[PDB]
Amino acid sequence: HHWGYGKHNGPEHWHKDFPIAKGERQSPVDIDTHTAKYDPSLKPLSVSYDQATSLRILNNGHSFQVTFDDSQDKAVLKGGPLDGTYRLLQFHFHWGSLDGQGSEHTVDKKKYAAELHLVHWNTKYGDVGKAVQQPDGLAVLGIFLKVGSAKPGLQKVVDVLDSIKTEGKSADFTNFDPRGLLPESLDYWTYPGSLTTPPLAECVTWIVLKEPISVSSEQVLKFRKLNFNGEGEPEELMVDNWRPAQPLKNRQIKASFK
Ligand SMILES: CC(=O)[C@H]1CC[C@H]2[C@@H]3CC[C@@H]4C[C@H](OS(N)(=O)=O)CC[C@]4(C)[C@H]3CC[C@]12C
Ligand SMILES: [Zn+2]
Repeated sequence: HHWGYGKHNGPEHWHKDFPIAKGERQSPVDIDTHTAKYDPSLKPLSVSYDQATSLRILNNGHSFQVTFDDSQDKAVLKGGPLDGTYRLLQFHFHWGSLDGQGSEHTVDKKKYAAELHLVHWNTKYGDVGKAVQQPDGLAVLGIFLKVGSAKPGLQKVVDVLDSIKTEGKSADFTNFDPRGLLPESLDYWTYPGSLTTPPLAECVTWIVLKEPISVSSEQVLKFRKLNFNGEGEPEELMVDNWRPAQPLKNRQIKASFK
């Protein structure tokens, strides 16, 4: 029906409502590290998050998201494979029922426990609705999560998830600094792809960082207590909200590093 991640509405059904699901530049993909070409012409990623203004945290029935003020150039991505300036709209995660799955991208078929997406849109298109209709409209910065040591910068997020358990719930989430979610290295892979949920628009320049962040078992367990369902409905844990790897087709994954 309305799409989700279950047996009857999950990724293998999405093509019926969104035929671009079987398109030529779908995401995510497996990153085959030995086949990705080092591109010495790729520039360092420019991440400018000092003036970020977070606004709200929301359970959208498919993930939770932290939304930012994107009405000015306060939190922007540029350089790397990008032409121009991309404003941060929101970040969200994909995660598993257990630590051995949850990421959308894979690395030599390895699945991480979770994947963080920082979603940015190209200011030349003026708004994100316009940007998703363009092949260079969005840049999504993808960061893998493994389970081990706690990520201190994630704790303010984990501590409010009890307040947005079910679909539709939101809360004030001001003064959150997304720099606390970044790994040391900005070494990346890049390829042209898509949104990984409906409507699966082929509008994304993917930038996937090589270095995962570590989060604790206690932090990821709080993700797994969220609910896909709305408040009065049968409880269906929000887990395994990831789309599997899609055919690479006529695409090259480029590495910023040797
Ligand atoms: C159709 C439309 O209006 C677009 C504009 C911004 C898009 C959203 C941007 C933020 C994330 C990106 C996300 O893609 S991902 N997982 O590759 O980062 C798909 C869901 C969602 C909510 C997107 C859904 C479709 C949206 C609402
Ligand atoms: Zn995502």
